[PDB]
Amino acid sequence: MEAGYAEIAAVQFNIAGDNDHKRQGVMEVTISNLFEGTLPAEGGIYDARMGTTDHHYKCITCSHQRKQCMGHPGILQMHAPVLQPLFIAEIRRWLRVICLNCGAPIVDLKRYEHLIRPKRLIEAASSQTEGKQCYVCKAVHPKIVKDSEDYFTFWADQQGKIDKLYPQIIREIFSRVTYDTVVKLGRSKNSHPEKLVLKAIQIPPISIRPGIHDINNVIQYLVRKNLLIPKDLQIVRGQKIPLNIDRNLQTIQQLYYNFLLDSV
Amino acid sequence: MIDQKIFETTLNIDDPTNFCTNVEAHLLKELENIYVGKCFKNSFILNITGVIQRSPCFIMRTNNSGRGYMHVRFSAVVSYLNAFDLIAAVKIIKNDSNIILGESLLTEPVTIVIPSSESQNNVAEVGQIVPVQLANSSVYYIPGRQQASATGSIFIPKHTFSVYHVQEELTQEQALNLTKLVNIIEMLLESRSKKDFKQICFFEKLYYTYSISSDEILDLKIWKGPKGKEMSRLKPCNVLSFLYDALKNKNSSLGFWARPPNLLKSSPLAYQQDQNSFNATELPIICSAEVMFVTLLKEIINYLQFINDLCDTFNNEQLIKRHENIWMLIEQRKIG
Amino acid sequence: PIEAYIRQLLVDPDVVPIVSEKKKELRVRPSTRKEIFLINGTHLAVPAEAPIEIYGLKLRLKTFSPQCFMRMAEIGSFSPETLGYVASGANLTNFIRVFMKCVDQETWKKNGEGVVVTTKENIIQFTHQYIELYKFLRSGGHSWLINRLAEEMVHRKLDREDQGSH
Repeated sequence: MEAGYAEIAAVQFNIAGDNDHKRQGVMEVTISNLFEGTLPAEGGIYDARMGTTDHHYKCITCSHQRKQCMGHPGILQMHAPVLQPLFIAEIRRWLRVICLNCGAPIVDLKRYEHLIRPKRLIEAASSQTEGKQCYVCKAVHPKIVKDSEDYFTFWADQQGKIDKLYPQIIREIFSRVTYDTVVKLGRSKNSHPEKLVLKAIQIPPISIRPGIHDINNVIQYLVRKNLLIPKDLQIVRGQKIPLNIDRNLQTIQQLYYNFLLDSV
Repeated sequence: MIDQKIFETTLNIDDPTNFCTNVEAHLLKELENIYVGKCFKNSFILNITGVIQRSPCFIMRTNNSGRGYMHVRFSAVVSYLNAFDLIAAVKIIKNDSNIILGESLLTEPVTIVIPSSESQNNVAEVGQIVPVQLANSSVYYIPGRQQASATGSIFIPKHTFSVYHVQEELTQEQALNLTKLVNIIEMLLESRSKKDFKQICFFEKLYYTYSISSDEILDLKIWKGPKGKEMSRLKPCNVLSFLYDALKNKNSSLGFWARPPNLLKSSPLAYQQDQNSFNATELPIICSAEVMFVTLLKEIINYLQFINDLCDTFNNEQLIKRHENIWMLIEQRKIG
Repeated sequence: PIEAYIRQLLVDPDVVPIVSEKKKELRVRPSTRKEIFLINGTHLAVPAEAPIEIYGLKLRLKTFSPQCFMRMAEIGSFSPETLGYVASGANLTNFIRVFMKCVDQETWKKNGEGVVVTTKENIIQFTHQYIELYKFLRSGGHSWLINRLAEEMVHRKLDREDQGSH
């Protein structure tokens, strides 16, 4: 078998969800160790299945040397859902538009059927939606407020009662949105809000982080602190989780934000 | 099942000047070198039949090597294996605690993994040829491999069946499509007729769901084999003759169709009734005439091929005496 | 085994959405987020686990174009189970509409056309027909058929674009 000659004609940009990272990943990161002697530890963040940067060992995935290996992404299973740092603003635009109890849109879709698609959701979220009652579940829409102490925390203000929208709660809210609402709000079927919350992140290929850089320290910290969160953790809107777990969730989400959007 | 297919590919040419001399011959040779005998695009390429159309030999633009490339669309004879397919010859390669490995000795290269949990397995010693049946799963055609990945067990004949309730008539175009399967069955029958009748009778008696009482051969002038049990007072109908008459619009395909185990699965007989008189243990499947006919024709094809390849593989009594351990195991699992 | 288990297996594809009721019967939970309907026809999604009482089943009959089947045969690597599904949706074959038609009545009407079943036993019949339909699509038959027609229609298109023209 031979690979024929080809050229790239077009490039498509999309949002990568859990499924993309799970099917495009060549291994799953499970331990915080780094080496077993001189070879990379199997299951760590330097696993040779992700690529190779040393003459001592070749790539396990493509059997190439470090010169001909372009690296391969890995998977890290987050014990708690994490928001996408690049699209946090987009998350806001979705929290103010759809109901937080049944997923039905709180704004009238027909009011925006004449605008162009790129600004449909922006103009829908620009309107005042706090206090609007859903026409299906009869639930008053709270006020979605961005916490000023960080870049990724959201709160729901229901007539003075304040709740914290943890990423699991946000994911449950977003998974209740139908594709009809996504299409009618100018977005595509590849930009469903359920992809904005990640429970499985992508460890970049070693070719992106050679020197088995300082970005590898961030990944190692993020891997070690992920194991501190209980796997069976469950968050439900209104629950008062302990400060021990709440503190750990903040660092894990902040670590991932700094892994992608530090000093940007 | 050996069939035709059409593929698209792009081939790199290191010496365009030499290639352009005899383009069709060089293209056929390179295609045969690259794709013959390997899995590609969910199929295993057996032969390259020809090239339907190609593109001009362009010159690579992203490098200064001066090489060329050509897009070729070619028709190839390939093979695709399905679930419940009957393979009459696999060679037991590895027999360990975890799994069992076999390789087909027929014209369909496939490696078969076998779970040791099933009692019909773990008996096939290394070096024995055991006819197996692929399990209810897809066959994996990994690109670049010379074999196919499949799972299955030694073919123990089943005791149940399915009843098809047909509420749709057979259209002329569907009958014309099914005449190809009819021709395949006809060619299989004429190939079988050249084989030893004693081996045919032995293997049909061996793989009967029931047990043949005594030597009594049933004949239809197109299929010859041993005769087994009946179904009360119900009479079977020839499927090939029914299809031929349906081509002339002379029969009705409505009603309940069944192939209970009392019929020889390698015979073209089937049961058609106006009422669900079959003592089946499941809800009859509502389907059109074409669906039922496709299923029955492919089952007949499968069993005819199974018997033919079984007779081809075991050509002498020495192999039968060597495999008597498997034969007795097959014989034991039979309903009284 | 369990009708709930069978329906949960049937809920997996984007086809056959379900209608929910407050009658408190036939409860089932999907394995992933599922878009469902309610009596009076309101479309709402549910997350990967939500107890939804099952009023009835509505299998949607998708209508494709023959160009989609042409493109998929041009690719050539697709499974027979997908090729036959698209061919039935493109009206090149009618296996989906043949195994279906266990419709009770016009008991539920909306935009998408398909098979609506709202009762106890006919839901069992619907599940049986769906299982048998997919067994046929994955069977040895319909693999000789869909491959034959996909090869021959592409071959005829090539002949009419090259042999019949210039």
